[PDB]
Amino acid sequence: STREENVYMAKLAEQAERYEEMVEFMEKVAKTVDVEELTVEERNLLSVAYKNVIGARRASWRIISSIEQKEESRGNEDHVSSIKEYRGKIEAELSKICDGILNLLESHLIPVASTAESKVFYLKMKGDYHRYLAEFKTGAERKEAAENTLLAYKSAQDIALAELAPTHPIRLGLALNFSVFYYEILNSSDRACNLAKQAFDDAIAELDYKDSTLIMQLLRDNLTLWTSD
Amino acid sequence: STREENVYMAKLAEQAERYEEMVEFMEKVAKTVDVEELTVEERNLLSVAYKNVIGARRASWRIISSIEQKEESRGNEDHVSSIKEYRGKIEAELSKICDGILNLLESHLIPVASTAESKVFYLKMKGDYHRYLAEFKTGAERKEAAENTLLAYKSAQDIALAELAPTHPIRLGLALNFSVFYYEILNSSDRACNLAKQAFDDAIAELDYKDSTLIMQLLRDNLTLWTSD
Amino acid sequence: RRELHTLKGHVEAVVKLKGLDIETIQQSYDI
Amino acid sequence: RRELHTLKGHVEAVVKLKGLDIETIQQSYDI
Ligand SMILES: O=C(O)c1ccc(N2C(=O)c3[nH]nc(-c4ccccc4)c3[C@H]2c2ccc([N+](=O)[O-])cc2)cc1
Ligand SMILES: O=C(O)c1ccc(N2C(=O)c3[nH]nc(-c4ccccc4)c3[C@H]2c2ccc([N+](=O)[O-])cc2)cc1
Repeated sequence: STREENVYMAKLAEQAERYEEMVEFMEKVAKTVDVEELTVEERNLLSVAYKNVIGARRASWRIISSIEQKEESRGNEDHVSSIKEYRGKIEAELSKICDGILNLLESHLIPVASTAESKVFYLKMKGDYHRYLAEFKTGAERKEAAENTLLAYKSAQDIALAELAPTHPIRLGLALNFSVFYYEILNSSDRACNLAKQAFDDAIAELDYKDSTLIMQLLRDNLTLWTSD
Repeated sequence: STREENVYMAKLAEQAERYEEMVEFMEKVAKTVDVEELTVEERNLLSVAYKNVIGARRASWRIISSIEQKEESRGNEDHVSSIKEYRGKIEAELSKICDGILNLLESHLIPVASTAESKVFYLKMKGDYHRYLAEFKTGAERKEAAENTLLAYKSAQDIALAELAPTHPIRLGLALNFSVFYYEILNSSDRACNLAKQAFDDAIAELDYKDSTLIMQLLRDNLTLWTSD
Repeated sequence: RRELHTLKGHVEAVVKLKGLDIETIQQSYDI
Repeated sequence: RRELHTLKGHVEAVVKLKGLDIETIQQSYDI
């Protein structure tokens, strides 16, 4: 009956910066609760948790991959192959974490979403980890990602633009991640730049804090970077 | 015959910041080599490796333990016990890493030490990880640590003061760690402050770089902190 | 705060701190 | 460089960045 201990044991895991265990202290939260209306606290802990775990992998990935490019530039197959197989371990890890959150998000989190902002957050979250898959995948899984991502982000956008105010953090955060999805994954800078400014402008006319302020700055930084070379 | 691939696979593990695997990419280096004269490169990689792995645990430890104190200050046994058992996992991890490096240091590294500075480094290293044990242990193991530490550090000091110049990095680094050992573990601020200034002064008259310069600053910072409250 | 909240910031913080002379990876800001 | 090379520095960097109001742990500089 007391699932509040896992909320407490995850705050410790965060504080001690042991993120893979915080995920486990939060996997229990969703399951022991059964199918209940999940709170603002536990959601952010789950968000922070999986994001930090994945973040640590993607950081490792993007470094390893960039070392591999400076090695293909010299054509050292005996060096590149060992780099790639090590990347194979990281890519395998990444797959499992995404294949852990998504169906858990599918099973107990998306169906039990009540308010307007709750549905946007979880759908944006679904679109996120699907996009995280698209970063490294190649085959039929890669196409399925970009598809599942596009559908999830647009599904979230419809609720976000209508049900929530232009200055609401997640409405911009979704727009920010949606904006990267086009540029990074779909290789089309055009539709990316358009959505980026559009979400920015509507938030500006509204302005008239803290979390919202920061995201707008990321949008502006991306535009100035997407119009450089 | 080619153990150079593990030297290359550890530099990647460091670069990607996956430290527990770098240890494994270096455990192989010492063993596949058999009993050879270990280089400056591989030693520093082994040093950096185990130090970073342990560092990540001690950081977790000292945070968790400091949360436990603010909880005993309120007397919440249901909160403290869960903190302590989580600390039990970290303490168990710490034990194994030390019980991994030390006998490996004992088996293939201390006996095969040729030059003056090589023996100091490895003996200082032995004294280090023994001191790292003393941080959390309580029973007969705790006394054995402080003893094994004192013997290892003094054994290193004799070679350091005589065979190496006062401005040599490890001679000061040893002195720095030796200095903390007294204050932190043995609770006697007196013999700590004396060794700290003594190693500082002799390095000053010698002065007449980079790594050596930094360590002296740590010594001075410790004195000013050991004479405060 | 950029190296504290985004992947791009943390990546560029790590790559500069390690003295790795490899060419800068293309990346965008995301949460 | 103190939060980059010592345990004391990294601990004090993490504890301040997380907004944890617990009392400062006693520690000394070591490599
Ligand atoms: O991926 C991360 O490292 C991460 C995770 C959670 C956050 N969040 C916060 O710090 C925070 N403060 N308030 C909220 C919040 C909670 C419920 C509804 C709305 C805001 C959050 C979350 C947070 C902020 C922004 C976004 N976003 O629009 O991309 C998601 C989550 C920020 C970054
Ligand atoms: O615990 C750590 O994070 C760590 C590990 C290795 C180093 N080292 C270096 O960066 C470095 N550069 N040159 C040396 C070196 C190598 C062989 C002989 C002498 C110096 C190192 C090591 C290093 C520097 C200082 C000390 N020390 O006196 O405590 C030990 C190892 C510093 C910190």
